[PDB]
Amino acid sequence: QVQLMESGPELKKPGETVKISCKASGYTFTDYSMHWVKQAPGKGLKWMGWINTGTGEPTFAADFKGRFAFSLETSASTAYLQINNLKNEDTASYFCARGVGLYGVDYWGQGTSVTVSSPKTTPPSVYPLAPVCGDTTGSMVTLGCLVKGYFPEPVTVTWNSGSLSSGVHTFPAVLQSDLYTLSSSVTVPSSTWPSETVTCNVAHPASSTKVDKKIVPR
Amino acid sequence: QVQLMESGPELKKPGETVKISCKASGYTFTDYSMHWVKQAPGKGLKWMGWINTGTGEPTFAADFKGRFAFSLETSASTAYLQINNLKNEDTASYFCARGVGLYGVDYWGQGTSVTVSSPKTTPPSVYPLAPVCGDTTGSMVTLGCLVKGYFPEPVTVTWNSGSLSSGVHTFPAVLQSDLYTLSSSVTVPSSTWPSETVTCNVAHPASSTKVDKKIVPR
Amino acid sequence: FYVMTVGSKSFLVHREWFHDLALPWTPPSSTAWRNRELLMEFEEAHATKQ
Amino acid sequence: SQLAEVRSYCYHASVTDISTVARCPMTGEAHNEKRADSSYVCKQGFTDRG
Amino acid sequence: SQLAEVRSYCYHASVTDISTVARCPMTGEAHNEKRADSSYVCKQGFTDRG
Amino acid sequence: SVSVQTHGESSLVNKTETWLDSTKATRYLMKTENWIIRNPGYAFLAAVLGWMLGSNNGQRVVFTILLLLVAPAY
Amino acid sequence: SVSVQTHGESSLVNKTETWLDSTKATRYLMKTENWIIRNPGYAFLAAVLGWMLGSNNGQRVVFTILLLLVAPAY
Amino acid sequence: DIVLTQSPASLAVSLGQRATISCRASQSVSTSYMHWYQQKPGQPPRLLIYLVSNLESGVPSRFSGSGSGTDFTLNIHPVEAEDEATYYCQHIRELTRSEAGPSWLEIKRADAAPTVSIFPPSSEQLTSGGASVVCFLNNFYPKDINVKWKIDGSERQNGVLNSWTDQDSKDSTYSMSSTLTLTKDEYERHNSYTCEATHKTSTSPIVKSFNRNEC
Amino acid sequence: DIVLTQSPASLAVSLGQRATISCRASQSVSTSYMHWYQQKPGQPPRLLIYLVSNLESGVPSRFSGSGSGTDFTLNIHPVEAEDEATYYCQHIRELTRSEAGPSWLEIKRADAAPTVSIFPPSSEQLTSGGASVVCFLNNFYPKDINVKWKIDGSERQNGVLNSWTDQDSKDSTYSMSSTLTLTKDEYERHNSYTCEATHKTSTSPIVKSFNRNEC
Repeated sequence: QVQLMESGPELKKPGETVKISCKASGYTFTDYSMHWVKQAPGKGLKWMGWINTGTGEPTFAADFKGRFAFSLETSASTAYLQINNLKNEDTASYFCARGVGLYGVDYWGQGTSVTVSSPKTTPPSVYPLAPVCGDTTGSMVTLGCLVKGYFPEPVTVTWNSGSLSSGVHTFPAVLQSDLYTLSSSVTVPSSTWPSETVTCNVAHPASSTKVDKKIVPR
Repeated sequence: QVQLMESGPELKKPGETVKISCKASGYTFTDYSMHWVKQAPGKGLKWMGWINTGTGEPTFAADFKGRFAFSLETSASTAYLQINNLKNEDTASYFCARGVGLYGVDYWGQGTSVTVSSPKTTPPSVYPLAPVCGDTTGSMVTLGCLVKGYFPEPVTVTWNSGSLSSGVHTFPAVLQSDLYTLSSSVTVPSSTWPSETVTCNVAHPASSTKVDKKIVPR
Repeated sequence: FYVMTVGSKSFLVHREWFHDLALPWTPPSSTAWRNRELLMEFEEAHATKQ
Repeated sequence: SQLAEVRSYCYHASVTDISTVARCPMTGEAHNEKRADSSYVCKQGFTDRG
Repeated sequence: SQLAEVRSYCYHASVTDISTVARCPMTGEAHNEKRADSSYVCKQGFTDRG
Repeated sequence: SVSVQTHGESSLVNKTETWLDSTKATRYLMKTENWIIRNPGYAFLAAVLGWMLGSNNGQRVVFTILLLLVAPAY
Repeated sequence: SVSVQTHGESSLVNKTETWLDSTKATRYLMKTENWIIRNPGYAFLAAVLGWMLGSNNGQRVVFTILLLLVAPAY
Repeated sequence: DIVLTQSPASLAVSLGQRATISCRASQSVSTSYMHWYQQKPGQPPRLLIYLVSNLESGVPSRFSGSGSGTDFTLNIHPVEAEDEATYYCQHIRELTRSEAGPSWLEIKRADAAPTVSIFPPSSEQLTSGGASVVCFLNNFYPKDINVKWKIDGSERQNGVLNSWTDQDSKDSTYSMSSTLTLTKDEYERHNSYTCEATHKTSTSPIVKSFNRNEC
Repeated sequence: DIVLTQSPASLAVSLGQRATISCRASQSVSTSYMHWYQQKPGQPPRLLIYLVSNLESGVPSRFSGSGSGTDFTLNIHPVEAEDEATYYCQHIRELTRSEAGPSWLEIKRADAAPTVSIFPPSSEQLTSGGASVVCFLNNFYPKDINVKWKIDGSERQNGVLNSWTDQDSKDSTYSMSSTLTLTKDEYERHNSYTCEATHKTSTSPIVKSFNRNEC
């Protein structure tokens, strides 16, 4: 099977240099243009360029010219995008793509997301978010977990060890001052809270911090 | 005594056409250039162009090309700035300028401020502004005249028929819904108000409304 | 002829000959020029550098 | 009395923002987008390579 | 197996936004700013006037 | 260029002193000489071909002195 | 002067890109052509001279086309 | 330089319905050599149609790319719950290679209102001096929604932090969190903290509030 | 094609002092053919210097034009209360003719605080349903000032209209009007009404405020 396999997602800092691998598999490396495509975290596919697999000769889009090094290891059939002078714009998911050429790119690297930024690994502030009079919706008391100020992602936010799946909506962690806050919300019936404990169990493998906060009535 | 006498400032509406007369005097007309310089109401001198005085051949700056007609009448030595398809931008003080040419322009039309905009003449809504405890500064109780929503300018805002100019700062009339508010501040000692009448007298010749508003305490 | 301003002063030049001046030149008003390279030069490419 | 400017000439120029985008052998025509700006003067060419 | 692009040709083209900036007799070189845009093809010329 | 193909000469109206006058008078002879004076080894070979061909005496001379001018400004 | 009498050509070692190279080739022909392009009236009357004299055919042209270049800038 | 634009940006559909995804070549005649790349969130892209006219091997004939050279369409006559995805069209006729702004496959359903719950900052958070008022707008379809944080009757757009789920795997709704993060000082200097959620299911905002003076 | 800039934009000066006003030709060498123009407000500008080096006839020798061809200077060694004016310089070497961003002569003085007076909407306006809170900031020098309208502790920049005098002919100060225009409903749905003004004479805003609940 032809499979484009790449390096792993990598946290980086501004000014650094990243080289994302792409290893060819299941096909003759030489014969197909190896391509690179930038998917910015919010943006769609923005094609970075292609390095000629026969010659090892890179070709860059006017954008990607000059900051980025396409390189091809031949024997082991690995392709590389090396980004130099890492920038917070260089934070993005990056894809090597095997050219079927004038038919474009058939397959794709499994994906490699660079995160270029300064911050240091930080534990979350996990806040049990209790409902008030209006926050009790029908029989259900919606409950919440404010997971606040951690770098990097992810945190693993479960609810009573994940025993609450359904009413849970764990909402996306986003950047705050290069730290992450997610406010996760379980919807539990007022019959089960605070009669049954609702404890949002928040594990942050990067900071190695597992923080468990029971939501208690205000 | 070379003098460039233009037309008067002229209120206009968009979509209209204006021709500013400039009569030239004090010199043999044919022998100089005749220049036009737009001074936008808030912006510095923007040179509109020039017409040949002898030939009558206009030439315009790139911005001024195509909407504007430089026309001369030889005998009475009247230069003309004509602005066609009037637009709000066409509101500005416009200046014919007798060319000393490479030596610049020596003399100037007395100015014509065209005013291009839709509104219809509207009287002022004038408020005798009664100060409060926080409005009394030392001996002086500052008093005010809120002129509101008139077109066009001016309104003539005096204080007790102008007997007070002393603590009077009549502040510039500005646009509201193509109507005007000037707010006049007389600064009078608390001994003179409200012991003596302090009455802002707002005369609007365009709407023919002379509005006298006496400030009495709240 | 024309009246050719060279430095502060201006000078008479045959208007035929005047266009024949080979030198970066201008729309009488403003901007977009012709042969503006004739005052400019080039170099070798040493790597990308020129 | 009144004279009109027939055209203009720039007799002294300043090269600004020299930008050379180099492409590999046999990539043919190089591309530096500043051709899209007349303020720039762009020149094709080549970098001899090892 | 794998090919490189030498250049591209436009075999059918599209005229867009025709603009003609006129000037009087003896006004000489006609100034249209669109010469600053290569996407605009600009052409000098004249209209013999009455 | 900037140096060569001057307005010279206006020759219109003009009983007067031109912008640059004594230059245009001595531009021709001097620099032509100043080049061939700089290269005297160039000069003598021009006198050869005038007598080489045409064999007409008085018009043989027309070749030489006219060729001394040639190489300056080629 | 800064006009003519340039260092070109040095031609001492100096195997390289010269300061100004290609423009030097167009000095002699064009500006002499440009003047006789400026005055074809000269080009009409100029080349008739050599064929008037000597009846020597091929060399009668030696005066003609070469004296054409003599006219611009002397 | 050749541009493609792929319309719509998203389509809410029934699975099995025909939702065709248009594309167009801004330049030249791209002719063939356009494609369709399905990329579901967090995936490497997956190529569907090639030459704009031809399936890849893995992608079933439900996917149909169509259109020639200035204009193109990605059709799936039976769009599916498995077809829920982000699709791209890629002009290959020229370098540079680029991608049109996608179309999404959303699964159409009943319109659901957000369950909206405004939790004041945890006493745990208040003890930290920071105050984040979290408003969880939950289980709403479609995703069309807005958060408005009102403070003492004066609506505050500052400190607002929004995090929302996607089309919600069970009910295919969306859930949202609105987090109003205040300094506990300004959290305590103002009282009524009101998140109100306007949603296509609601002609008005769904108002969830607390005055700290209340309990 | 050729651009100019004239510095300073304004200069607060002792009259009689030497304030030299710079100018520069962005393009070419304008050589001669720059010209100084004084415009007192509401006037056609009065041409001062010609060839930028030569006085006009009507302008006094106090004006000194100077500078060559890429740069120029308007010097008045005895700047005056009459020399108070908006000064221009114009490259004429090339059509298009243009001007530099002008230079004002301001007469320097002591720094004066604004006399700040916040007038609630008069009953005449309150009867109209419109409400304008008008704050007259009188006789401040310098002109450098910033007004703010605070409402219930939440600053409102809306309905805010500002009209200020120029350098005030006698004290040479500047007077300003700050105006807070409100719908009488929003004027009466909120209470504290404050014009705070930070002026160079004060390190803090000069606060003049009322509450409708106050008087």
